[PDB]
Amino acid sequence: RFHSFSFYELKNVTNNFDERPISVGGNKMGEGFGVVYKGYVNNTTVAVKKLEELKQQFDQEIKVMAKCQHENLVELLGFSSDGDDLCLVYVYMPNGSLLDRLSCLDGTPPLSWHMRCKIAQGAANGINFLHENHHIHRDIKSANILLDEAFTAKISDFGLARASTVMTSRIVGTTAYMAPEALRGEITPKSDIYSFGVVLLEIITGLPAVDEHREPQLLLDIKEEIEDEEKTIEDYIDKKMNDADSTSVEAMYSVASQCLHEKKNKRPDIKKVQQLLQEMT
Ligand SMILES: CNC(=O)c1cnc(Nc2ccc3ncsc3c2)cc1N[C@H](CO)Cc1ccccc1
Repeated sequence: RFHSFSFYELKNVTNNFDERPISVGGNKMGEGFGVVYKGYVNNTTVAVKKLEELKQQFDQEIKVMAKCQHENLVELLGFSSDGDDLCLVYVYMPNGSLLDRLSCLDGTPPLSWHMRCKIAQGAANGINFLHENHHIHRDIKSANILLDEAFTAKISDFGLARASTVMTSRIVGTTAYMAPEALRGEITPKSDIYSFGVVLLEIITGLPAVDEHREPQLLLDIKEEIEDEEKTIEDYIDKKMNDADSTSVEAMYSVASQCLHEKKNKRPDIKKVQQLLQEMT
């Protein structure tokens, strides 16, 4: 299903894996462990990720991507087996990550509430496809929600994904986004819902999940500040938008709040998350 790319072709298309940043006219876009490069395969802009348990994540990415094709999931175009390093070739996402756009990285305009709602719905549609096809992402975060030309949400990074409550040694994921049970080693699609709840807070507030120079350092702690009636979600709403109405903001917050139940069985399933997000608009 995928194009097997030659290592010489990938070296050629990335200007010999030019490590200089894009900003400076280089090909390095980021750093997923390995470096992500901008490439041109004929007239097509691509993203080339040049990478023991790394070969496991490489195989898992191809395996999951072969089985999963959806409007709200990134597309793997091919890979490279021959040559010095393992490479993964993806479709270029012109608007990068939701994290980058929420942070207005490189002077991009803030996302409107209207775009944020479409992104929240799209990401939820992508998680629903994964859960319907018995996959647990395990690393749902704003950096893993990529954005195309129409700002369509595309879930990325399937290297840590697991088939679907089992427990494991070797706990993986991003702490600021992880459910309590996932931090304990449990493998459940219910952990993906918790991480999506944190993403919804990042969407409402424009705040990153973790900031060492902030009080509270962790975004999920704002839920407790709001719950303990110290503050309201209105005091946290991203100020970089002109179209956020109180009713739809509270509706998104109620969905995030439900996602963020510390008790995995009290959290809604992705299908309930989709329904509540569609009712919101
Ligand atoms: C302005 N546009 C971009 O910067 C951009 C364009 N296409 C991308 N494609 C793509 C699609 C699936 C995928 N799966 C794994 S890496 C990967 C890449 C990613 C992009 N940004 C991303 C986020 O900043 C770079 C990136 C940096 C560090 C780690 C991983 C990715």
